[PDB]
Order: sequence, then C-alpha cells, then structure tokens
Amino acid sequence: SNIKINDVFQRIQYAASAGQTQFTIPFPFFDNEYVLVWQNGVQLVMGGAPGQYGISGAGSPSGGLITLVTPAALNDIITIQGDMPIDRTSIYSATISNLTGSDLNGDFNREVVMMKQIQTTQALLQLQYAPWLEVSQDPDVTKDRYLPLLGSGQVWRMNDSGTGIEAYTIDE
Amino acid sequence: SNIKINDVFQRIQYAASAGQTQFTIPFPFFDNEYVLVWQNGVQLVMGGAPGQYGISGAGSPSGGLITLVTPAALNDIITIQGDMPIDRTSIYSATISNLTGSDLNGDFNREVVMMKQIQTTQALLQLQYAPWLEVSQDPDVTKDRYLPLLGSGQVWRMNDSGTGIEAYTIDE
Amino acid sequence: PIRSISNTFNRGELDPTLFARDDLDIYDKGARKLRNMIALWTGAARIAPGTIYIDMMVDRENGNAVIQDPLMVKGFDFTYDADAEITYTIIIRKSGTNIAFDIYYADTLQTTVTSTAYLATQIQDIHVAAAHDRVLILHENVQIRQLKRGASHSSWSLTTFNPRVYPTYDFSVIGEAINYQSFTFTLSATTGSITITSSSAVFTHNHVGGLFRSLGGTARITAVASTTSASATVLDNFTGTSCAGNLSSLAEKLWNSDTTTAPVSANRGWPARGVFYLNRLILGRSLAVKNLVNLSTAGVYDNFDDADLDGLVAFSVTFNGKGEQSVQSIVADDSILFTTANKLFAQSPLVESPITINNVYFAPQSQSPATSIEAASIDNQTLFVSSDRTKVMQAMYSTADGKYITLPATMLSNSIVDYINSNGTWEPAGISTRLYLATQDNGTMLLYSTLQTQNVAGWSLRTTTGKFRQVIGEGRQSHVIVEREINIGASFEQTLDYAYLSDPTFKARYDVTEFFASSPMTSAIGVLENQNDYILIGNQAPFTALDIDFNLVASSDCQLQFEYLDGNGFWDVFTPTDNTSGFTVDGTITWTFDDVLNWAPYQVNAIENQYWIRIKRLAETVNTAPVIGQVLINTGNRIYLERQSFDEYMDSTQIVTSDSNGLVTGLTHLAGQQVYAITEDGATIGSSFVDASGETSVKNVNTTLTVGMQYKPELIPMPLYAPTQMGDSLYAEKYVQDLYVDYVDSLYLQAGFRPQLTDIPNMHLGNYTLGQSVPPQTGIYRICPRGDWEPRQEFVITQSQPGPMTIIGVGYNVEVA
Amino acid sequence: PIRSISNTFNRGELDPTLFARDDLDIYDKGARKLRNMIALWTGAARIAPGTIYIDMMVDRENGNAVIQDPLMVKGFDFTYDADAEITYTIIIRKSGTNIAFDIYYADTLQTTVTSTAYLATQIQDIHVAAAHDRVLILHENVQIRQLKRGASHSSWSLTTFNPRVYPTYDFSVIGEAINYQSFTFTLSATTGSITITSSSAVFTHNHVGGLFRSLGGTARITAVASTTSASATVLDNFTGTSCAGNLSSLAEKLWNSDTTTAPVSANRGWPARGVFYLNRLILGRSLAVKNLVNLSTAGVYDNFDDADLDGLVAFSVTFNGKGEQSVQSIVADDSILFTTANKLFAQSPLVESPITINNVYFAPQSQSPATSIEAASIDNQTLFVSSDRTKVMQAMYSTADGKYITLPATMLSNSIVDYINSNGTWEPAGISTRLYLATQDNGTMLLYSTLQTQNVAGWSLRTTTGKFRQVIGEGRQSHVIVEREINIGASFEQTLDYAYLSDPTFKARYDVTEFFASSPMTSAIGVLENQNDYILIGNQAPFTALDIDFNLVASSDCQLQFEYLDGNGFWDVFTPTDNTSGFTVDGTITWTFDDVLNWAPYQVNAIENQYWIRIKRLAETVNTAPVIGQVLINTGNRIYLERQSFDEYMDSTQIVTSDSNGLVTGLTHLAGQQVYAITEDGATIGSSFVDASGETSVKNVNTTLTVGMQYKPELIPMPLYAPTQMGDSLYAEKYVQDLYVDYVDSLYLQAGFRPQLTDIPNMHLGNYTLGQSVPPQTGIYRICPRGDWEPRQEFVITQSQPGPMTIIGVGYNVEVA
Repeated sequence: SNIKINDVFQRIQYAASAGQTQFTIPFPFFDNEYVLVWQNGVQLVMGGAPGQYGISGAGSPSGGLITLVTPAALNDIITIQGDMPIDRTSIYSATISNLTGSDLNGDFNREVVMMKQIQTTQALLQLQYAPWLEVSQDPDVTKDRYLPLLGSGQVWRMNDSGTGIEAYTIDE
Repeated sequence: SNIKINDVFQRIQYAASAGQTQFTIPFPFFDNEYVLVWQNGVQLVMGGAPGQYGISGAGSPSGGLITLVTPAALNDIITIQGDMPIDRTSIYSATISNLTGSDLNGDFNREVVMMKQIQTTQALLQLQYAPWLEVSQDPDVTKDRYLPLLGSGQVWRMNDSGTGIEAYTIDE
Repeated sequence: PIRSISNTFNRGELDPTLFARDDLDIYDKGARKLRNMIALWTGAARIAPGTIYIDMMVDRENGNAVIQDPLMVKGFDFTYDADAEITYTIIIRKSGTNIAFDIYYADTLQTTVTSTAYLATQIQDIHVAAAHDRVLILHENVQIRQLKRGASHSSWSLTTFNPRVYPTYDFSVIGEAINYQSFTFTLSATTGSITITSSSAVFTHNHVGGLFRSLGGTARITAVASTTSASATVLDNFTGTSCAGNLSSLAEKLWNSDTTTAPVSANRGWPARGVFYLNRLILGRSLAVKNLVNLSTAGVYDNFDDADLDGLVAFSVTFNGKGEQSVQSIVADDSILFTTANKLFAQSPLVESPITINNVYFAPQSQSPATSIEAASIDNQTLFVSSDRTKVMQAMYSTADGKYITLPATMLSNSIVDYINSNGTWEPAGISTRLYLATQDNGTMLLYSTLQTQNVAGWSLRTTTGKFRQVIGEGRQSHVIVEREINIGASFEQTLDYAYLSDPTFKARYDVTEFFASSPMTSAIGVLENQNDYILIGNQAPFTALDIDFNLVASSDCQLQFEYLDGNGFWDVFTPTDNTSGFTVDGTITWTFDDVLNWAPYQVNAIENQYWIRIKRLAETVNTAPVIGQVLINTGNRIYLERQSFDEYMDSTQIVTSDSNGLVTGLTHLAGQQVYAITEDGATIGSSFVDASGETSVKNVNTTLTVGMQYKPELIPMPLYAPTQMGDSLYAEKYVQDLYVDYVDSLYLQAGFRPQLTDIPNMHLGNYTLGQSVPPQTGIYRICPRGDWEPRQEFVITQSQPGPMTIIGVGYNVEVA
Repeated sequence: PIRSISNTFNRGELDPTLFARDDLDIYDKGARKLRNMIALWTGAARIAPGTIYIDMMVDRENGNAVIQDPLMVKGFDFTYDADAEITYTIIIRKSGTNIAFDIYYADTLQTTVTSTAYLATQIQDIHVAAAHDRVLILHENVQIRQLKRGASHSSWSLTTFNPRVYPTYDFSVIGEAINYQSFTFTLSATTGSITITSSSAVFTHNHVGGLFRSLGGTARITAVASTTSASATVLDNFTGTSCAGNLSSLAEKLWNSDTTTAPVSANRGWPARGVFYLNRLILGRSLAVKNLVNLSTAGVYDNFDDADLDGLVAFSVTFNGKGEQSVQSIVADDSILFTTANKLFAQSPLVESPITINNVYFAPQSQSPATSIEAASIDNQTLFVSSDRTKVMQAMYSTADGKYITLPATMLSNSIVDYINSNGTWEPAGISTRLYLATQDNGTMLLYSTLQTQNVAGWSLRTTTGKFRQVIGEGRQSHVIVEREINIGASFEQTLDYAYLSDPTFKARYDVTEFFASSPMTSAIGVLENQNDYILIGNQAPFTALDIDFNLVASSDCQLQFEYLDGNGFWDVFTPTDNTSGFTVDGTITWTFDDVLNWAPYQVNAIENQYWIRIKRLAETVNTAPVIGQVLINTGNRIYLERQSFDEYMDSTQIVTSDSNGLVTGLTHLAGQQVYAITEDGATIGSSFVDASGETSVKNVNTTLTVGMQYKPELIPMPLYAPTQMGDSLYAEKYVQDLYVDYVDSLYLQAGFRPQLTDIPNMHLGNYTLGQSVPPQTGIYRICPRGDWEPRQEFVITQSQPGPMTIIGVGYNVEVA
C-alpha cells in the first residue's frame, strides 16, 4: 500500500441537494465492505437495485465516491463512516524470506486508519470532560468517571455525598 | 527514534506555586506543535511574549519542559496534553534496500504514542460503565450506550419501557 | 500444451516490421523495446550509463551570457597522454560574434582560448585533425590553425599553420580559371631567374608560389607584375623559350583567401577535412575543389611542395565517379578510406601500397553517400552516417568480393532512427561492450553495441529529462552536451509540451498545444466551454507557474479546480494562487512544490513521462467562455556539459552533503527538477524537488550523497515464440502461466503485465541488519503476470527507482492454444 | 522424467551473464567456478601448479632491509642456453635510492649487479629487449645499457650501449624545435669540410651528429660554435651555397640527455621499447617522440646511420592515425606488430615485404588500445592487455577480412577480470596445456589455457595465501613474485582483513574493518555495547596477538570470552593472555598456537578462507562501553620469489627433514603459517603451525618431507541443462538423483551439495599393505548429493587436503519436473 494517509476524520455527513446521487468520501479506505452509509438514519446496502448504492475508490489516498441508485430528496442526510475491523493484515515467515516496503506500508497504513476510526468516534461522537478540568489524575478514583446502569425512568445524578454517580428516579 | 516509549499518561496537571515558571512534561512527544498547554482553562500560545510559553525536549524518551514567560500565580492550574495527529506521511519505497533502525522504531513508536493519547482521554476524561457491570455483550444492543441529542433544558433519561435513553425536558 | 521458451537481448531493439520473421535466428535474441539500457555482448541487458554534471555553457567574455542555441556549441576530445590518462574535452562555443575554446580536464575548466578568426555562425562547420601532440582547426574559409598545449594543463596557444611550400592546382582544368590553351608563353631564358610573358591576360596574384611547366621544364613563380607578366625561378631547365599554351601547365596556389591584391584572385579557400596518416599529413575538401585531397611530403607534415613528380614528394588525389564526390571524411583504417557525397574510395588491403605519388590505387568501391559527421572506427569496422542522416553505414573489406562492402548497420532497427547529428565511440572499462553512440535531432541518443565476429549487433535508445545535442568520444571516455530546463522563478520563457481540452468524462482529447504555444495574435482557442470541462497540460520537466494571456476573458469567475497526477496514477487536488481570478483577467497562476509534493512523471493516453496538471471548470453559468492566446511556464533552457559513467545510475549527478536537518544546497543546475539521492553504500533513499534556489531536503542527515535525475530503463521482450508440431504458433492464442526474470547485480526491479506489476524483493528478512545496504542481488524470480490471451502481448521489465540493473534473460511457461 | 547429462570444462569459468545462453555450444563445456585449477585442452580440469620458495626480496646493500613495496621489484627471464636449460631469472630491486640486478639460476642467487644510472622510483618503467646473447635495459630517460653474461653463472657486466652513428630527427616538424622555414642557410663550400651559417638562431649542441640536407646534398654536422654557426662534413655534394630554409632539412640527434652544453639542447630522452627482429635492432618510444620506431642497419645492430635513403640502411617508421599512437609494444610475430595507445599497426603477412626503408607497408589495422605490459606470443596468436587493463585482447590475421582482427579474449569471463598488471607465458612439460598468465591488482592471477584451432579457450582464477604481484616467463618456465605475511612475534604491523560487531544471536553484521584499521585519531567505534555482544575478526593468515588502543576504555572489566573457528565450522573457547584486563586499559592480547590448535580457514557469511576469532562480552553491567581506536596484529609483509611447478601441490614449498621427535626447522619464510607435509611417496600426512621461529612438528619422524601451504581447488559446474520435448526447461524445477564424478590420478576428493559433502575414498580395504602410499586413483564415483529443487543449484568438487587432482567430467541423473 504505497499511499500516504492524511489526517482526515473517518466520518463525513452531507445534506443532499435535490436529486443528488454522488457524494465524496474524503478519507482513505481499503475495502468497499468497510464503509458504512446511512440515509436519514437507515443503513444502505451496496448494489444496483433502487434504494442501494455503488462505491468506488478503495486503495486511493482520498476522493472515493458514493453513488446512490435512487436520487436523494432535498435535505436528505447522508452519513459515510469507515468501519474496518481490527486484525493483522500480514504474516511473516520465521525462516529467511523476502521483505518489501509495500508489506510494511500496508501494515502501518491500515493500522493508522484503524486508530483514526477509533479517534474519530472519540472526538465527534462521544462525551468527555474538558481537558483542563480538575479531574482526578489517578484512574482508580472513579468518582467522576464510572456510571451505573440506568433503570426505567432514571437519570445519572451525583449523590449528595459527592462520592459517585448513581441512578436517580425522576417524576413530575 | 531509537528511544523507548514508557507507560505514562499523555496528560499532566499541576497546581502552580507562587512564581513558578518551569513545569515538567513526563511523557514523550515528537514535535513542539503536538503539545497543548492550558492555564486556568485558557489555551496558551507558544512564543516569547508575556502570557506565552517555551517548550523543549522534543524526541526525548523522558519528556521535556514547559517554561512560562510570565511567572504563575499561586494555585494556577497548568494542564499539558499530547495531541499528535493520526496519519502517516512518510512511507517506504516499494523495494527498500536499506531500512534504518530509526525508521522502523519510529513507525512502531509513533503508533504507540497515538494509542496512548487515545487511551489517556478515555481513562481520565471520559465516562464508562464499570467493567464488571452486566452490559449487553452484543454491541448491536444499544439500549445503554446510544445517546440522543439534547435540546434546550433536557437531560438523558431511560424511557419508561427501559428500552433506550431519550431526551427529557426539565424546568426548575 | 505448455512450452518452455526463453529470450535473450543480443540483437537489441528490433523494428516492428520484423515480427513475422520467425525464420530468422533473431526472434529469440532481440527486444521489442530496449530503452535506457544497452545490450552486452554476452546477451544480457544492462541499464545505460549515467552522467555527471561538469559545467553550463556560457559566453564567458560577455558577463556569462547563458547560451541557449545548440548550434553555438561543438565539442571534441583530445588525448594528450594516454598512459597518464590525460584527455582534454575542448568546447568550441560562441563568444560575442566570434568563438572561444573552453578546455576541460578532470571535470574542471582549465583555461579559455579566444579567437577572432572564426564567426559564431561557423562553429558547426569547424572540423579538427588531431595529431599525436597537437590539433589542427579546419574550416573551408579560414586558414588552418594549430591548438597546442604548453607546459601545464592551463597553458594553451592558438597559432596559424603555415606550410613551408603551398600545394598548387590548375583551376582552368575544372573551368574555374582563365583558359590558356590558345595563348603563347614566352620565357626570357631557360635557366635561372626568368620572366614569363603571356600573349593574353592569365596571371593573378594567387599565381605567386605557383608552377609553370612546359618543354620538360618547371619554374616556380615568385612575382606577378600584371596579368601578362610574371617572374619565375627555374627548377628544371626548359628546352626553349616559346611554349604553346595547349602544351603547357600553369597552376596557382590551391589554398588562398586573398582576393584584393592586384591582380585580383579568387577565393580558393582552405581545407576542411584532414587526418595524420603514418608519416604524412592529409588535408582535403577545400572550398574551391571539394573532391580533392593533398598528402604532404613524407616525414614533413607541413610541407606540400609538389614541384617534383616522383619519390616521397607531396602529391594529390582527385575523386571522380558519376557526379559529385566531395570528400566527407578521411579515415585512418587499413589503407586510407575516403567517404564522399556519393562513393567510398579505397584500395585493397591485400595490395602492397607504399602510399607514394604513383603507387596509390584508390578506386571507387560501393556506392554509399555520407554526411559531414566524422566516421568512427571500432570493433574491426568503420561506421559512418549516411548523407540523409537516417542510417548508419558499415564498411568492411570482403575478400570474397574483392572490395569494400557497405550495408546499413541500422537495418534491423530502422524504427528508432531519427535524423542523426553527431556520433562517438566508447570502450568502457570493466563493461562487456564496445559502444558506438549517436545523438539525433529529436533529442534522443542511439547506442550500438557491436562484436561482429560473434554476431553481436544491438541497438537501443537513450532518453533523458532533456535533449541530447552532441556526443563526444573516441573510445577512452564519453561526454554529452545536453539541453535541460530549470525553474527560473518569477520569469517565463518556455511553452507547455502538451495541452488538451477534455469533456466531463475526461475521455475526449482535443490537442491545443499549438494554440497555447503560439503568440496571441497568431493562434487562439476557446477553453472551458461547458461546466465540468477540462484543460490538461503536461511538460517534460516540473513547473510551478503559468502565465496566461487572454484574447477574450471569461465574463464571470469559472470556479477553477486544479489537480496534479502523482506516481500512482492518482489525481490530487491542490490550491494555487491564481491571479486570473477564474480566467477573468490576464495574470499568473503560481504554486509551490509542497502543493505538488507527490508529483511524478506519468502516462496519459500514450504520452509517457510527463508532469501533468488538469484544470476543471466548476461554474454552472458563464455567458462568455474565455479564449486563450498564449500560455508560458516558468522554465528556461540551458546547455550543459556532462560526462557519461557506468558508475552512475542518474543523470546530471553531483556529490553533495546534507546538514543536520537534511538540507542540501548548491544544486542550482538542477533547480526545479525532481532528484533522487543515493548513499555511498549504494542505497537509493528517495526523491525530492529542488526549489528555484538550488536547495532540497533529503531523508538522511549529515550524509554524503549523490543527487541526480532518474532515467527509467524499460525492457520489453519479443513476442512469445513457441513453435509446436502443428506449425509456427505466431498468431495462436497464448497465455503465460509463469514468467521468469533472470537478473545479475540488480536492485529495485519490477516486472509483469501492465498495469499491475510485481516488485522483485531485494531484502532477506531474517538475514538483514538494520542500517546496512543490501548489495545488488543475483537470482531468478518467478511471477504469474496474469496477462491476456493475445498472440502479441507485452511484458515489461523496469525499475522503480534508480540503481544497478542487469537482465540476462526472460523465460516463460506458455499455454499455446 | 529422468535425463542423463554430462559436463566438461574446456571453456573455463563462464561469466554469470551467460547463464541463459543455451543456444551457445559452451553451456556444457564450462564451469560456474574454476578456482585454483586449469582447463586442459582435453575436457579435463587439473589442479593448478604449486610454487617453490626461492628467496625473499631484500635490499642487500643496506643490511638486508626487507622490501615491502611491490613497486620496488620487477623481474624478467633471460634464456642463455636453451639446450642446456640455462635460463636466468633476473630481479630488478631497490638498492638505496638506486637499483640492483639479482641474478638467479637453479633456484640460487648467483650474483648481484648494482647500478646508479637508475632510480628506485623508475623500476616499473624499465623495459628490456632480450637478444640471442645479451639483454638491453631500456628507460625513456636513461641511456641504453647492456647486461651481458661473462664466462660463468656469477660473472656479469652492465655497460652502456653506444651507437656507432646516432639516428636523427627534425623536431621542428612536430613543433618541438625552432622553425627555420623562413631562414636562409649559407654554405662556405659545396664539398669537404664546410661551415653552415644561419640567418637566425637555430643550432643547438644536440645538432652535433645531425644532418643538413638541401640542394640535393647532405652534410653531417660535427661542431656547433653558436646558434648561427656550425661545422659540417659533406657526404653528398651540394649544387650551391645558398639554401632556402623552406627547401632544406635540419635534423638533430634523436636520442640525447645533455641539456647543459652550450647552446643548450632539449632533453630528447632515449628509447623505452625494443626488439631484435631478424638482422635488425628495432628501438622506439623515446621520451620526445613516443610514436616513432627506429630500425638499425641490416646486420649491424648498434648502427643507426640514416644519412642514406636507399638500400639496407637504417630508417624510421612513424605511427599516426586519429590521435595519440604512442608505441606500447613491438612484437616479433609475423611481419612485426606494433601495439600503440590507440591502433594496431602491421602489414599483411601475404605481402612479400623485405624489411627495408622504402618497402615497408605498415598500416593501421583494427582499433585496439594497449597498455605498457609487453605482449605475449603463444598458440598461434598474440595476446596483449588493453589500455584500461580490464581486458586481454587477441590479434590474429584474417585473410577473409584482409587485416588483423582484434577481439577480447576475456569476452566469456569478464566477471573474474580485475585490473591486470603483468603477464607471461608457460608451456609446461608433460601437461596438455598452453598457458597465458596474468596477475591482477586485487592479488589474484588469471590463467588462460588455449588451443585456438581446436576451440579451446578456458579462463580460471588462481588465489594464494597472499597476493600475487608479478608473473614472469616466456614459455620455458614460470616464476611469481608474491607478497605474504609472516608472524613477527612481539611486534605489530598489519591490520585485520575483516572486523564485525554482532548481537547475542550472532546474526547481525556491522562492518567495522575501517575503524579498526585507521589510526585512533582518524576514526573510532564503540564496541561491546550490550551483554553477550560480539566482536568478529578475521584475517587471511593466522595471527597470535592483538594490540589495541582505546579512545575510551571500559569503566569496568567486560569479562571477555574468546573463541576460534576450526575446520569443521565449530567455535571453540580458548584462554589468551589479556593485558587489557577486559578492555579496561590499552595493551596486547596474546596466545599460542597450542591454544588455537584446530584453527583453519573457514567461511563466515560469504567471506571465505579466513582465520576467524570472536570475542564475547559476558559482563552484565558496565557503565561506559569501550571505544576502540585501532587494532594491529603481529604479522608483517614480505615479498618472495617463487617458481611455479606442476610437480608441487602446495605453495611456497621447501624440502625439509624431521628429526627423531618430528621437529622441523628452517621454515622462517613460513613463520606463523599453517602448512601441510607431503612424503616422497606422495602421501599428505597432516597439517601443523610453524611458530614465529620457523619450527614445526610433523607426524612422521626421521623423514624427508615437502612442506607448503594449501591452496584449495574448487570446481562448480554449469547449471543443469536437460532440454526436453516441452522446451529448454532452463528454469524448470530439477532434482539430481545421481551425481557422477569422473576423475584421473586424484587423491582426497570430496563432492556434493553444500554443506554436507561426500568424501571419495582412495584406499582399498583388503588390497592395501600398511605403510604404503596408495597411488593417485582413477575411476568414476557415484554420489547422491541430496540437494534441493532449484534450477540454479550448485554442486562442488573440491579437495580436503593438498594432492593431485584431475576431473575429466561430471554426470547427472536429473528428475526434470
């Protein structure tokens, strides 16, 4: 994989024009099966039937393309996200064998993309305290960070002692 | 690049003494631009003017040092965090005939630092259920894990059916 | 039916019109393409030798004015001490309206010798005659000069060559003088100092130093008082004082440039060809008599006294056949060979000819017109370019035929031959080849590897990032004169090599190179007529700015989008600073090498090895599409002197040292180019762009490196030939199951069926220590190319980055259907 | 299926770029490697001839100062009585700042002749011209000398060669003298003793003995009073007393070194090349005119009188072509051949040419630059080294071409050719070979076996425990000059040939040879950085001490462990005397040969035939690792004269006798080396180390033995070639079921696929009587090599210990998949 991996989020979202069919994938990907597409919150499937989509650009640094079979209506929300599973993509012999820079590039590029997908979810889709806040720097102190399971009609509420977050029932 | 990467959180916080200017960075970093500094929740700029800071020690396995231009007041909060981009812009040739220890160590080390920055955020700045709680082991069951967007004056609350978290309006 | 076949490359690149000639024994010994490689006499193919940058050709007497006209430069070699390996590369270059000689030794300019005797416009017509210890400078209209080296490398003198006695010729014999056959000459006496009187005007001032022969006597004229009176000194006594004109012989000096001294003479000119042969100096092809050569007195190179007609005296040879026989080259092979405008003149080497006045038997051998490029001697044969310059001719003596036989040495490789403009020879040390080199008008260089007794004759084509203009060498070494482009920053001189307009699908190709190159008032063309149309531009060298003049600007902003094509064939967007504001006003579009970081030469629709950029209109509505008058780019032409070397794998190389940040300076002659860096251990560490100031950054810091440009070798074997019992399978469907690449001392190889090739590894995991450079590798690599079933399919052996390369053969396992 | 194939070796070692050339008839007639063997003109391959120690080159006039510079020694042979087999080996060696001639006969120094006429720095530029009964010593700057033998072996005289009449030359013709073309010469009279006066300064003192020609007359100058006046004796009468300068000819002596006698003359030098051809002496390549040869008067070798221009008089030949044609060698083959810097000059042997002044027909034959190494004549051809010294050229006359044809004799074996620095010929008695030998700069020797009419031409490479510096011989015998190392005890001179740093697994290789070799202030390297790291050191010869200088000592004891590599490839621990105390202080590390008893040459990662030692750090913690500045070993260089012989199977041999304890003394020239002992019956009994005092112990007591060093023969046949019906199968998977080794008169053979070989027995159980030596054996041995399935797999025929060896062929049964 002799491409360079740019610093681009592994998620993009669009509001469709009237009758739009083509949407750009700005982040790199290696397999068509590892790119998820939603339209108004409903995941689509690859194919040529109405309601499906085609995809191109695997292995490219960027500039992939999603082509809807059915043209989108105005203000349809199209979401495109990378979802490559984590695993080894190489195998090296213990006995004396050959090595190429393409082998190393393929391993490191795919591992960088996997890390970017984790960090994209962390940065865009998850909650965190502001980095400058005075949380405990010892992770064993779980007062601010561990959550309980919520029962029916319950919210997360710090208890009156200020020692941990507990599930709290709320009524009118 | 021929350095070890120790197991150190990529974020440090200090309560300044009266007139303190030097604050230690205990974690490795590779470039001065990949370190963020806050003083009382305000992000500082690297430079020589008052209200700014200078930084040294890039590439060192044991971190470096932050030197404030203006001495800090008593109990000022100084936060230092590593924020390297997740990409790969230096790659090998297709058939390399010379692979240096620095190049090979660099590729492995930089990915370890990237993962440590992700893990530092999720260990110190993010919420999670306790590891022993009986959360659904199928990730497709999003009852406890998918959140809705909050409107004005709304909180997260498990619905009456106990099937998902929904936004609930609270006034007074 | 699987058949195992193999292919060697002893015969070089074969013309496509030979591809049905399975009867010849060359079908498995040649290549469809042999580019930037040579054929060794063992049959292997080796990457062509690289070059080392020496100097840039400038007018040193006019403030280092850059020379941009290839006709103003002409070089030649001069070996001064073969055992000490002292060979001088002398460059004749423009110096104002005159010439100068730049003398180089050890890749360094030693001294410059100027001369006002020659014009800058006469440079290409200056020939030399190298002796054991001096060089004669020959021009048909300028008296001979001597260039002789003094007591050091930097001490040189250019003087005039003055014969002891001039040669003589009777120009009335060819109708170029007054006919005196009806005149009567009267002598005052038969001996001593006399006066010769003519009944009619015959004498000219050029008759001073001439001869008068009649009645068995000879007299040398010493003064010409008028057209009818002259004073002469008797050399052999006359038998009488009355001489009939038709029985006499009056000859003037053969060489003369004086046409003003009374009585006025004709411009007879001076010899333009010459060679030193044994103990005589041979000079010929003067301005007035181009089909005549003169041999000096035996043992006295500067004496051409021809008063006597016997012995070791100086004499002349005239070449006549059917038509013009003007002498082109005088070759010191066997007995002297004379290539002319029509016929080759020589005598049989089996004849015991002592080379004297009445013992020379030069005869018209085969018909073989030749041009003014000097003939080459190598590998037991003589090679010379034909008169139309589209062929190289080989001359050898055939005892079975009793004469010299001339035949086209380019007979099997006519397709790659363009018009040839120079040639040289090279016998490099340690390399299994004898080389004949020849540059062409299109900027390429032919390479001919020959070993004729072993039936080795292989042609190949050499290309560079630039244009070869001359090749210099007589066997010991080889230099080239190359025209290259450099980035000139904010100024604009050159035009794009290619320019097309394309449709939204990027499939249409409408060539508009001429419109962009022409001035706005000669040609113009409308561009970006519709939304999503393209402008595709390409150039041999990288460029970082365009300068556009509009005959008609666009009515509104075209919303331009810019992309460049990288080495993987991927088009990538970049954002330049365009001062045209979407082709709405005349101006420049500029970008930095960081915007085009991945830019690399690539192929677009059969146009190969260009730096491509495409511009796309995004605006939906423009009322008036722009019309472009001319486009210029920020590159300018330069002329360099470079030395070819088999230890180099890049072009125009230079040894540099990087600092602690990897910064490299002093690469001004490569400004704007893409260069590769090779370590002293022999590892290519990558490529980078030199900016306009001659600086670049490399990966290795604090390292001594060699930096130069890539010339990409390409080897395409002959079509699969697997004759079965059914007959020749020349047109049968074939599929290659296995492809074997057999290589020696090679790095960075790749092979297979395009577009998806296979890289050949050169690193042994488990037996490699980090930081070391693997040596060049030897072995056999087996590849499944995954090609088609066509009878004439192409497989390629090429190199990903510069380095050593030698392919000794290609094998196949072919399913012949 | 199974195919049976065979391989003989009459084409020698073939270049790896030929391995796809199955169309040539050489694929089954060559070898991949032919080392320390020669190819007989049958198909067989015989072990190369051994050498016998003669003497060590010393400066005998300065207290036997050992000579360690190969440029200070140059030998040549001189046959004095062929029928009595009296051939002298004369060695020119340094003697102070001058030279001396050491004359050897019957392996004994006969006498020494000193000479102050030559400098020690001019030795390599001294050439000889051996006559039937004397040798001329030629140098371009020193007058010719004669070396002639008196009435005994030890009686020799070195005198000056004085011509009766000197040759003359007009140097103004080549611009090296005053140009007199505008002068006027006045004679006092036309006959007898006259005075010649010039209108301008022309004469020099070197004109004494010169000639003046004009007006049909000739005069020999006898005195030069000034630059404008001279006295001469008229040889042929003049017709007048006023001679025009441009019609005259003034010549000075061609050879002269006097530049101080008034009026001062130029240093014209003396001839540097020569040969005796029939009844004339030919001398050429003087200092001033390098492209001219002079032939003496017919029948008078020391007379070069050239006053006359007809008959049997002395005369000159000047060689000119396109450029420098300085004469390199004058060959007495056919009708005389002249190799020059550029072109080969000769006349057709089919021409009935007597060698006289006006009927010599030397013409420029093929282009073929030559170096100063003298050409060799053998096997109906002429062989000479090219100018760049990377090729051997063969010249033969081709009647079909009408000229001499030159082609590379090394065309099929370019890989083993380094830079050649000497050559000789040998036609040994009783051996089916005609040998051309040539040593190289890298220290190897090329061996060329040729039988031209039978298409026998085989190259092979000869290596020794040392470096070949010169080879001497004209066919009757062969000597070599070899540089070898000896153990010098407690002193240190040489550096290690190889040095590496390695990791605990002993797989990493970091080359540090240059750092160990350089002085401490040039470069240094840190060693033993981590626990269990290694230092691997190797040397061509055994050594028993290291001397280490540290730029930075280790902060604490490194707990060093020492091991050496034996002949089985097994590392064994030994305990030296470590005066560095674990690299903590500068000092030496010494050991005895008993500590390294099993030490033998071996291979480590493609480096072959070295004595290896490794040092391992065992200390767990050291704060500061040592940095080594330089390492020296206790060996020193010596230069030996040795005679080659086909009766020897070892190098530098000497006949010795052991006492009752097996002790052998007098082997000082082999001090510190590993040697083998061979009995008179022809049985090799084992190996042992000679200590620094020249003593060693052998197994057999009270025995006369031959003692010398092993040079290991190696024969790797060509790749398997078994064409089938499918195709050539050059790249098919192959497996060798059976390997047949076909040998004649051989001992101690071993063959197979590395690393596990099979020994070939040479002792018949049941038909052997104890104490007897079984004679060299003849037969065929069949072996299952157990190799792999690769198409380029290698099989080796080699020898375990020195002895006779002749391999006449190798057969296979190959499963061709």
